[PDB]
Amino acid sequence: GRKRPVPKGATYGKPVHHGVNQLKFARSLQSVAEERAGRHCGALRVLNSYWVGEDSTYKFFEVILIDPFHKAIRRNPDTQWITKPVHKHREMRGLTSAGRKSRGLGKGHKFHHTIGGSRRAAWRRRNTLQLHRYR
Amino acid sequence: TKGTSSFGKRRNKTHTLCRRCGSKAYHLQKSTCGKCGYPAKRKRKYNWSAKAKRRNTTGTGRMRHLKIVYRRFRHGFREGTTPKPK
Amino acid sequence: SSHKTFRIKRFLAKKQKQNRPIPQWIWMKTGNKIRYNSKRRHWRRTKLGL
Amino acid sequence: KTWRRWHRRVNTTQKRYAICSALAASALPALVMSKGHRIEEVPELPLVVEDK
Amino acid sequence: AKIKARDLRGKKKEELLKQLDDLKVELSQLRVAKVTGGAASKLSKIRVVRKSIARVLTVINQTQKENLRKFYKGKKYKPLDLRPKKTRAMRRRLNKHEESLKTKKQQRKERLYPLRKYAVKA
Amino acid sequence: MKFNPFVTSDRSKNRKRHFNAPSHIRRKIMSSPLSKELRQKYNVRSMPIRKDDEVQVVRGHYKGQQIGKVVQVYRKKYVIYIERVQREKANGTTVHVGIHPSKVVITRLKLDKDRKKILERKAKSRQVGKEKGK
Amino acid sequence: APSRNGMILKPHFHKDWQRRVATWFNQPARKIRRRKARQARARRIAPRPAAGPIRPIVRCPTVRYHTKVRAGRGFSLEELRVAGIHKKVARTIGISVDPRRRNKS
RNA sequence: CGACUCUUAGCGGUGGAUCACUCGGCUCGUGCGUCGAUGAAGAACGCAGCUAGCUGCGAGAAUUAAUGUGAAUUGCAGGUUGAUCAUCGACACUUCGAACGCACUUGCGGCCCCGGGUUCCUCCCGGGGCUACGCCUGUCUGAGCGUCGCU
RNA sequence: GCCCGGGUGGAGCCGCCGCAGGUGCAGAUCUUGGUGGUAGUAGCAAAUAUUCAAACGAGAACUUUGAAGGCCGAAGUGGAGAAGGGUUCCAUGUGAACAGCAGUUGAACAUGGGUCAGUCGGUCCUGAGAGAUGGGCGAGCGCCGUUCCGAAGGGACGGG
RNA sequence: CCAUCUAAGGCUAAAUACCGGCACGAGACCGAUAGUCAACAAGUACCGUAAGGGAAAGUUGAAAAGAACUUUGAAGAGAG
RNA sequence: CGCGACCUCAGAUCAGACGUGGCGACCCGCUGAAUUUAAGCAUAUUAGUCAGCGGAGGAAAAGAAACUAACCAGGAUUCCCUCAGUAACGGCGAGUGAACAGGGAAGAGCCCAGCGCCGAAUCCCCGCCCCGCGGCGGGGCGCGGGAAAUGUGGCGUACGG
Ligand SMILES: [Mg+2]
Ligand SMILES: [Mg+2]
Ligand SMILES: [Mg+2]
Ligand SMILES: [Mg+2]
Ligand SMILES: [Mg+2]
Ligand SMILES: [Mg+2]
Ligand SMILES: [Mg+2]
Ligand SMILES: [Mg+2]
Ligand SMILES: [Mg+2]
Ligand SMILES: [Mg+2]
Ligand SMILES: [Mg+2]
Ligand SMILES: [Mg+2]
Ligand SMILES: [Mg+2]
Ligand SMILES: [Mg+2]
Ligand SMILES: [Mg+2]
Ligand SMILES: [Mg+2]
Ligand SMILES: [Mg+2]
Ligand SMILES: [Mg+2]
Ligand SMILES: [Mg+2]
Ligand SMILES: [Mg+2]
Ligand SMILES: [Mg+2]
Ligand SMILES: [Mg+2]
Ligand SMILES: [Mg+2]
Ligand SMILES: [Mg+2]
Ligand SMILES: [Mg+2]
Ligand SMILES: [Mg+2]
Ligand SMILES: [Mg+2]
Ligand SMILES: [Mg+2]
Ligand SMILES: [Mg+2]
Ligand SMILES: [Mg+2]
Ligand SMILES: [Mg+2]
Ligand SMILES: [Mg+2]
Ligand SMILES: [Mg+2]
Ligand SMILES: [Mg+2]
Ligand SMILES: [Mg+2]
Ligand SMILES: [Mg+2]
Ligand SMILES: [Mg+2]
Ligand SMILES: [Mg+2]
Ligand SMILES: [Mg+2]
Ligand SMILES: [Mg+2]
Ligand SMILES: [Mg+2]
Ligand SMILES: [Mg+2]
Ligand SMILES: [Mg+2]
Ligand SMILES: [Mg+2]
Ligand SMILES: [Zn+2]
Repeated sequence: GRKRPVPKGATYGKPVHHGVNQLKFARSLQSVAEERAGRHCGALRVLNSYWVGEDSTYKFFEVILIDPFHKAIRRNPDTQWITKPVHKHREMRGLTSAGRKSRGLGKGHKFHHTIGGSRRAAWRRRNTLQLHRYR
Repeated sequence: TKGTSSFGKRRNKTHTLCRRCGSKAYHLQKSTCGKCGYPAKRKRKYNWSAKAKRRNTTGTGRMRHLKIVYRRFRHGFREGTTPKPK
Repeated sequence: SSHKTFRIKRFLAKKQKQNRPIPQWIWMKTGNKIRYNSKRRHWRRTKLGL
Repeated sequence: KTWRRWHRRVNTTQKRYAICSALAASALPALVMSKGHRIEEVPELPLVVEDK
Repeated sequence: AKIKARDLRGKKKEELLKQLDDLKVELSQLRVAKVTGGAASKLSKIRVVRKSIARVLTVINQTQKENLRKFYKGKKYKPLDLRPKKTRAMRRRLNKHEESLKTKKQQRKERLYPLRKYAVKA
Repeated sequence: MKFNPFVTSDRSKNRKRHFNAPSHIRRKIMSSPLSKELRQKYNVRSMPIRKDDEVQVVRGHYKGQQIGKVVQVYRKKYVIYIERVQREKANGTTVHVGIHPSKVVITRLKLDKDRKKILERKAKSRQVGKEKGK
Repeated sequence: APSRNGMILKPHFHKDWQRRVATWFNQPARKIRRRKARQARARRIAPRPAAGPIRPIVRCPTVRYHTKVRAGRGFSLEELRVAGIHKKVARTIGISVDPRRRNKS
């Protein structure tokens, strides 16, 4: 899991925020691995990843990256979408398959928190005043 | 003793001129700038001081290349051609 | 200090060059509002930072 | 603050009533003169000219 | 008396460099005269000699780079100076060919079912 | 009334543009009307003033029937100097007094090739405008 | 504190509501822009209907409105097939088509 | 009576209120919506005949070329085949800075090619071009009691 | 609250019917700016001390020269440096402001000048320590670590 | 028993957002102690080792026509 | 032992490319308080907000149902009105709080893996010739090199093929 990075305990404040070593990260280890690979290889684009093995203290993932400036993909019509600037650092913006799972994206009554783009968008839309011109 | 008498002992400086931001904030012993964090690749910028952010933002200096591209943009970055001679 | 670095000496040189008063033909241009140099620095009063 | 209530809405029937009242009052010489307009030479204040 | 860029274009590099050297020595003489005390006529000429030097250097550089890019136009790899210089983002877009080409499945689809021009009666 | 949305009627904006116009806009701004004879001859009403046109002064302390040759045009101060309008200062030296071109009428022009090109262009445009107005 | 008599109120202004305020001063400009875009597209598609493709008849899916009739998303494949229209040609000749809709009746 | 003090008025000081001006703000709206290893933003240092600041500019340094315009710039001097302004597509663009040979004193190098010493025989001096990290495709040179095949 | 008269002033202003508000001050140890009495008052008293003559000059207790009498008394009120200062150094000129009296004087102001290295230092070495790569950790900017989980030598006599 | 979809792979314009930037238009707004801190050589002078803090300051006149010349004073400064 | 394949892994100032940093009003992913309210206060509230970190574009994100419904049924995403201060949560206190349907703005749908069939029918790069080349492309010739059967291309994707 993820323990809170606080000096000894000292998460100063009300007792509801006193937790240290039973908290859980909001993103999955697969997403963490993809983001690490993307950060190390900044000239490539992350496509997807998969699980290949694990043990008590480690999890092993193989991640596919694509070199966006190779002619072999820049001349292929159906895979040149990834060469667009819009698709930079999908793993860092949570756009890969593993990253998307943590955003709570879905359709139906289970996913009302993210009507719109995401949680940010839903919260914004619900928490503004529409002061009309006439009222 | 803790005041006027003590003020006479200060004769060696803590900071010097930074090689990147130019301010007198380069701590010698730590070898680090206290204004821009020079040894770090990314510049030091916190948005809990909008005044500090606006003191050294993009619009403050010469803008000696951005100013040119701002007017090159108004012709679609025309390049490799000249107006018709007389 | 007699011992000094090249960049320190250059900065001192620029600051010393900046300390002259304005030329007498400035104040009687047309679109002029300057009466004197207001940025003059004296070594006793202001200590150049550094 | 910019979100002051700058605009107001009026009922459509009230707007039409105001328009009708203004039109009716424009046809009375006393009211038009009291508005300050110089119409002492006008042949007929419901002044109508052809479509030419 | 006045050196202009129009008539320096046809000349080749050797006499251009010679004229540049003459202008440089004239400028040096002007500077030393200014220091030792000279007429205002000699003081004013400093700017004109500096600008003439600038004109000569500009013509030299212009002709040199024109010839260089004319010689390099017929080659696959060009120096970065001669490569087109637009914004870094536009320099790494898909070019016209790889932006326009389409997969033959889509070619088949748009050949079989093209858009039609039509209207409906009221 | 102005209807073009891309031209401003703001007082401060207009004054700022007027007082920081560059020199080649100053040339346009400091234009003065032609005399009646020149207007009838060239079918042109106004002309930007040049260095050595001569002038009748219409308004001010120096208005009169004296033809005066312009000596130089001070565009920075929005002024022209005429060789006859002038006053003596305390020490006795004589200095020119500034006159705005708008209060000035040309007696005859300095016919340079560019001047006659401008005159013919203005006349042609005015004549085609009148013909369209027919 | 409560006054003599009145209603208990729960105003939802305990957050920083003043930072997220949507003024509507651009409403007329938005209407003008939408209009201009509408006429621009109408001119772009020269003889074609301005509204767009025809749509189908549907019943509102609720006890409150099942007596009313809407305009649907698009014609379904059963209707196209029994009307003799190809699913690919309908879209290019002006018929809105969706494959999700069934036909119970 | 005279001095001093007090009150009111005239005048004169002191001070900078009021009023009238406004190349400045604030707010709303519209179109566009563009940085960077081909070296950004930022900083430093320099550049004017007389120039400190502001502004502009980069050893071509208050600007070169080209186009438009058409007789100025101006505080004083000096000097239409195009002065000055504007536009800006050619060219140029010092040192730091992601900053890139190593370090930050501007210290110390390495390799290749030119010009001086030589008359390459090596040093020495000057000039020019390279010498950062990560990563992709390919090339070359390799390593392995890793899996094998022939001897 | 307002209306007239007189004076100053030099370019805009008001009445009535409506509309709108950042709309009326004696105070808040209110904010900013200005000015009083105090008051020509407190004060210009730490470290012994000055005097005569002349010159310059509008102007001399304070400047310069000469003479006399004194002090610092070699752990100095002397002669040189480090840090720090950054032109304060030197010459000429001025006496508006500053040097809490004054000044013919100044570390003031204004014009000009002035710092020359193979051998004097920096530059090199390493000290206490600081800090990359490999590696590890880390959501992450990054952090730990300095030989530790590294294929860590681009050198050389000689021989072909 | 019914109803409805086919997860754990991927792309996709428009309607939408915009206190930064470029270029504009406007206002029942403020009118130099106001309005941005900044109408002016303002993020300037200046303070702090540093993080950072941060001002004051608009108006001759239509045109400099900005007071020649005489006189007292060393001059500031006066009288004509 | 030697020679030769393949695998795995190194070294390069090897040929050619790509990333870094900045701005950050709007956007996406994390982390994330305490003032304050409750007339005290610890759950709550402030608030998934400030601060902190990362990553973009001219918009971003979302998106063509593992949907809504229970009706005589609708049919991607996004945005506005309404649903509604409602269902609900809450020391059930203070307070918090959506969605479906309905009307509109806009409106656009598609592609792989797999399953199979086609003599790998596929792709990248070097040399020469021809075209224009300031968004390095088209055609031909190379007993030129490589990738790829540990699977490239054509048909084809739930609406069936
Ligand atoms: Mg969280
Ligand atoms: Mg799950
Ligand atoms: Mg940052
Ligand atoms: Mg001091
Ligand atoms: Mg017009
Ligand atoms: Mg009460
Ligand atoms: Mg009540
Ligand atoms: Mg009195
Ligand atoms: Mg200068
Ligand atoms: Mg030119
Ligand atoms: Mg020209
Ligand atoms: Mg050192
Ligand atoms: Mg006036
Ligand atoms: Mg008001
Ligand atoms: Mg008061
Ligand atoms: Mg006394
Ligand atoms: Mg001593
Ligand atoms: Mg001494
Ligand atoms: Mg001295
Ligand atoms: Mg004194
Ligand atoms: Mg010697
Ligand atoms: Mg470390
Ligand atoms: Mg599926
Ligand atoms: Mg899907
Ligand atoms: Mg997507
Ligand atoms: Mg309007
Ligand atoms: Mg005032
Ligand atoms: Mg005043
Ligand atoms: Mg309380
Ligand atoms: Mg309490
Ligand atoms: Mg709590
Ligand atoms: Mg919460
Ligand atoms: Mg934040
Ligand atoms: Mg970035
Ligand atoms: Mg961009
Ligand atoms: Mg998108
Ligand atoms: Mg589907
Ligand atoms: Mg829906
Ligand atoms: Mg209700
Ligand atoms: Mg209770
Ligand atoms: Mg909540
Ligand atoms: Mg709905
Ligand atoms: Mg519609
Ligand atoms: Mg296949
Ligand atoms: Zn710094």
